[PDB]
Amino acid sequence: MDVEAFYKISYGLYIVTSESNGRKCGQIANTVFQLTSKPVQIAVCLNKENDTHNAVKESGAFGVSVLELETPMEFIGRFGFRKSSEFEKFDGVEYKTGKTGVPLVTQHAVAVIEAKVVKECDVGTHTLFVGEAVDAEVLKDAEVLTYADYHLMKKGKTPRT
Amino acid sequence: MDVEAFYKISYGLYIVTSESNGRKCGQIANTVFQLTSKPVQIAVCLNKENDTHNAVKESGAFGVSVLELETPMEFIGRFGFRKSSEFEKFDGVEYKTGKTGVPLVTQHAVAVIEAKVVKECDVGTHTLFVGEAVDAEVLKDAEVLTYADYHLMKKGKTPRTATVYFES
Ligand SMILES: Cc1cc2nc3c(=O)[nH]c(=O)nc-3n(C[C@H](O)[C@H](O)[C@H](O)COP(=O)(O)O)c2cc1C
Repeated sequence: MDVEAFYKISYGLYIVTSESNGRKCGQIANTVFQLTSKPVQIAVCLNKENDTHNAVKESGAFGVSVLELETPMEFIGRFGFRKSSEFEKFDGVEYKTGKTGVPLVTQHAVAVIEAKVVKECDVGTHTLFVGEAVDAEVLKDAEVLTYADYHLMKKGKTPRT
Repeated sequence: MDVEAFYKISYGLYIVTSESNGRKCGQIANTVFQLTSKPVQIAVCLNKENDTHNAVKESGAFGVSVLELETPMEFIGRFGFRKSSEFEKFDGVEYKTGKTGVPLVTQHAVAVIEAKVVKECDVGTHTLFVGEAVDAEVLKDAEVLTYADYHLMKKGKTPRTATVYFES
């Protein structure tokens, strides 16, 4: 089995957020997808070790920010390479509070979606959360950042507009 | 709630295959994603009304072909008919059969993955099947076809490659 074959699967890049006990949590995720349209349900697959996973488990709600093509690498690192309980990820970033109570990061977001958890599917090291969308808004006309794009960024390339 | 926000979510384009009662099945899908790495698990979300959904439900296995950027629209069309025979779908298509029994379509595929179902997540109109990967191979050096690409091309527009440029 060649692990490189899995590298061929396509994804977007997002910030997944939640709040529990007054503590805001957010993390980068590429595993975010719509599952159904009746009603609209979105899935996010979060590692059980993550602070954001536990906030979603406790609060039953999550937000999703779809990152723009020009999102800086330091902004992705702010959310994707440290824990929410150990570094104040939201201090210094623009965001608002959704109807569900989750923080919705608007900085560098082409769109934001908030959902309430209607099902949890335990897949071992991660929990796949199924959320029914409660609100969604398009914020910018910008191109979205794909996971493949981010990998070109890792290799040093930079988007040009 | 603006529906356009959901169109900002990114997907690939794939053929999901299975076999039931000695009959090969396959459908185009955009909702295929890796869930975990230890062990490697892949999820595919299929509509309950599709024959492939029922084949996966009965057999407990599925295959995924990751389509290349230049896949002919006619080829994608073969696997998108809610009504067609097993012959109409696979006649003249290059494929092989894995140990799990599913047909792995290699034609126009950058890679193929074979998985055994280890969990089913019922989400109403669809079922999300969680499969443990049992084999996987890269078949071509080609670029992959994304769902957004397919949409632009289908209409007639120019693929993303026309506006997004990466310089060092
Ligand atoms: C490009 C990228 C993609 C990631 N994708 C996922 C993902 O889909 N699911 C996940 O649980 N973690 C993913 N991570 C890891 C989390 O962002 C990371 O572990 C983060 O530190 C968790 O923060 P938290 O503990 O505050 O929730 C990704 C990280 C990066 C940089």
